[PDB]
Amino acid sequence: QVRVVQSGAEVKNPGASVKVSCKVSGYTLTELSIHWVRQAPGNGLEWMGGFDPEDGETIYAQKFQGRVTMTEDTSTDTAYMELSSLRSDDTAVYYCATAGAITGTPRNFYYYYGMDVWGQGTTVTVS
Amino acid sequence: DIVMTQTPLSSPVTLGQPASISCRSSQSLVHSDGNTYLSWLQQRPGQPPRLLIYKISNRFSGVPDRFSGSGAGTDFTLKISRVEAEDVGVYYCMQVTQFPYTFGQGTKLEIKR
Amino acid sequence: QCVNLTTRTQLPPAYTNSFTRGVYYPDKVFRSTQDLFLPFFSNVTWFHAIHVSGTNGTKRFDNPVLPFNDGVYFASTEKSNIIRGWIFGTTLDSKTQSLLIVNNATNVVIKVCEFQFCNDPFLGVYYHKNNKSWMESEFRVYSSANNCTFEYVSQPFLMDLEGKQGNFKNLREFVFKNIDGYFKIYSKHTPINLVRDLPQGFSALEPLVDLPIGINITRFQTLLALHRSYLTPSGWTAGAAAYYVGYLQPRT
Ligand SMILES: *[C@@H]1O[C@H](CO)[C@@H](O[C@@H]2O[C@H](CO)[C@@H](O[C@@H]3O[C@H](CO)[C@@H](O)[C@H](O)[C@@H]3O)[C@H](O)[C@H]2NC(C)=O)[C@H](O)[C@H]1NC(C)=O
Ligand SMILES: *[C@@H]1O[C@H](CO)[C@@H](O[C@@H]2O[C@H](CO)[C@@H](O[C@@H]3O[C@H](CO)[C@@H](O)[C@H](O)[C@@H]3O)[C@H](O)[C@H]2NC(C)=O)[C@H](O)[C@H]1NC(C)=O
Ligand SMILES: *[C@@H]1O[C@H](CO)[C@@H](O[C@@H]2O[C@H](CO)[C@@H](O[C@@H]3O[C@H](CO)[C@@H](O)[C@H](O)[C@@H]3O)[C@H](O)[C@H]2NC(C)=O)[C@H](O)[C@H]1NC(C)=O
Ligand SMILES: *[C@@H]1O[C@H](CO)[C@@H](O[C@@H]2O[C@H](CO)[C@@H](O)[C@H](O)[C@H]2NC(C)=O)[C@H](O)[C@H]1NC(C)=O
Ligand SMILES: *[C@@H]1O[C@H](CO)[C@@H](O)[C@H](O)[C@H]1NC(C)=O
Ligand SMILES: *[C@@H]1O[C@H](CO)[C@@H](O)[C@H](O)[C@H]1NC(C)=O
Repeated sequence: QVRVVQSGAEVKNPGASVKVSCKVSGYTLTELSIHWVRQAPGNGLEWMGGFDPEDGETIYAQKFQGRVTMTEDTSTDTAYMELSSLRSDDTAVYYCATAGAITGTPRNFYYYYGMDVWGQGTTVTVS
Repeated sequence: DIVMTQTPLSSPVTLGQPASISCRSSQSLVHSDGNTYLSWLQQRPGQPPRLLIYKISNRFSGVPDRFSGSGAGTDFTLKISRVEAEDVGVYYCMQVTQFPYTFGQGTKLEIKR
Repeated sequence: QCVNLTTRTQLPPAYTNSFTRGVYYPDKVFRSTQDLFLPFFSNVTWFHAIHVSGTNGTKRFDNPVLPFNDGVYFASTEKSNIIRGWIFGTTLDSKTQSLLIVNNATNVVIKVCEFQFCNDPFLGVYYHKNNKSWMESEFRVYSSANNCTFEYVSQPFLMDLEGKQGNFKNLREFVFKNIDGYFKIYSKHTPINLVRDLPQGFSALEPLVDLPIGINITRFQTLLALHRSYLTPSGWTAGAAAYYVGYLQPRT
């Protein structure tokens, strides 16, 4: 169906942004919406933002307004999210999230699928 | 705003017997479509979570059978007719409609006898 | 980017008689001189491009590369738009010319380049995130085209999926000839509701287009509109595609 791969184990120093990618195999990147979520060590997950399939926009959570930019490029099929101003203490695991629309061409209804298939995740390494 | 909390602090269980858990919120979850949308998650240690349910009255494919939940009301539940050792991990309940899309608080599940 | 959805076991292609069908006009002054035509009461090979059985899954795919032998007669009976266009050519390879009639929603684009086909043509559809409507971009069919020689555009050959009367069936017809280096096509749209069988009565097909492709033709294959079956939780599918294929002869 779909396979999602990501890598964020780049060892670097504090005081800059971080980039995270999500290679999507299977459904083309123009077919499946995306979301994002963060889970710090010893802490639960947290929904940050994702695509609105019925609004054609990506909306962040109030906590993350203006902190991070998330974009995608169907030529490379790598959903990008550059989180700004990270340091060593903030290193943690970050995951992708994907879904699409349910109905066929003469559809009968939209769908808010949320998220159902996840990537392997990756600790955003800063040190 | 919509929260999602589960009544139990931890859920230590024993092999072979059924189990249940509850999840509570601050508002309803029924959608403008009339149909309500609900989901449940399961996570194994060192692994990303898998979606076990994507509506109040369904379960995801690939996951083990007998995985069921209370598909009605606003205090939905996750139930299985059995339990195994490899299922050790944590659980969560998630909503769909409220676009702020907050993440609920999970409950530890353990094998005890 | 290609898929093998056309796998199946050998299927006996049925047959049926053709009652005075496919007769068309050779001149330009009379409507309502030896040339290729379909003899009365001939045999027409009936196909099932997409078929179901048992669990009633659309597993029985097929779109075999029929032989383009002294022209072709073509026809369909349905109330949909699954069948889009056709591929004509000698060897359907990336070494010799070939023809493509890629009908789409608002136009028919006849193209002749050095296409590099896959083992099967698709022309499917899917959904585009940024806008809110389905898209039919289908580079799947031909992968690439090194050197081209001709192009064209016009109003679509096929009528719309009119669906004006649900108690009726649309019987579209066609006739293809490559006589003397000129590609000739006729057509006729006919209302019918009685039976699936090709009906009695004359049709008197009429000309549509003539283009100087200047190509040799021996193999022709048909195209379908397989829509991405976005899994409710394989790959592509459609519903009940069928058609007829007779053959012409120099008889007269
Ligand atoms: C299109 O081709 C099919 C397949 O050949 C034709 O099937 C017809 O099959 C019938 C029997 O099912 C054949 O009848 C034969 O009659 C002889 C007596 O002459 C008898 O000894 C045989 O046992 C058999 O019953 C018939 O040959 C055959 N029809 C034709 C025309 O060949 C189908 O009819 C063909 N349709 C057309 C429009 O040609
Ligand atoms: C059906 O086939 C026609 C083929 O003619 C497709 O339309 C053609 O392709 C594009 C449509 O955008 C046009 O080329 C250029 O597009 C850019 C935008 O990407 C535009 O800025 C240029 O001015 C130029 O138009 C081309 O003109 C257009 N031609 C025609 C005759 O429509 C069409 O997209 C296909 N699909 C459908 C649903 O019609
Ligand atoms: C389709 O396009 C491909 C593009 O690579 C064509 O490849 C062709 O390869 C032949 C090999 O002889 C080329 O002929 C040679 O051209 C070079 C200059 O480009 C010349 O120095 C050699 O002496 C020889 O004449 C050919 O030019 C090259 N591209 C072209 C223009 O065709 C392939 O042949 C093309 N097939 C066609 C035209 O359908
Ligand atoms: C059109 O193309 C076909 C290719 O299928 C040509 O057929 C070949 O013809 C040559 C001689 O003309 C034979 O030696 C080959 O064995 C044939 N092979 C095949 C696969 O057909 C055909 O000759 C070309 N021209 C015409 C008028 O049909
Ligand atoms: C199946 O698809 C692959 C894709 O490359 C192709 O190589 C192969 O010929 C197709 N058919 C079979 C029977 O594998
Ligand atoms: C989306 O629709 C608008 C409508 O004006 C059109 O201008 C634009 O080209 C379309 N974009 C895509 C990617 O389909």
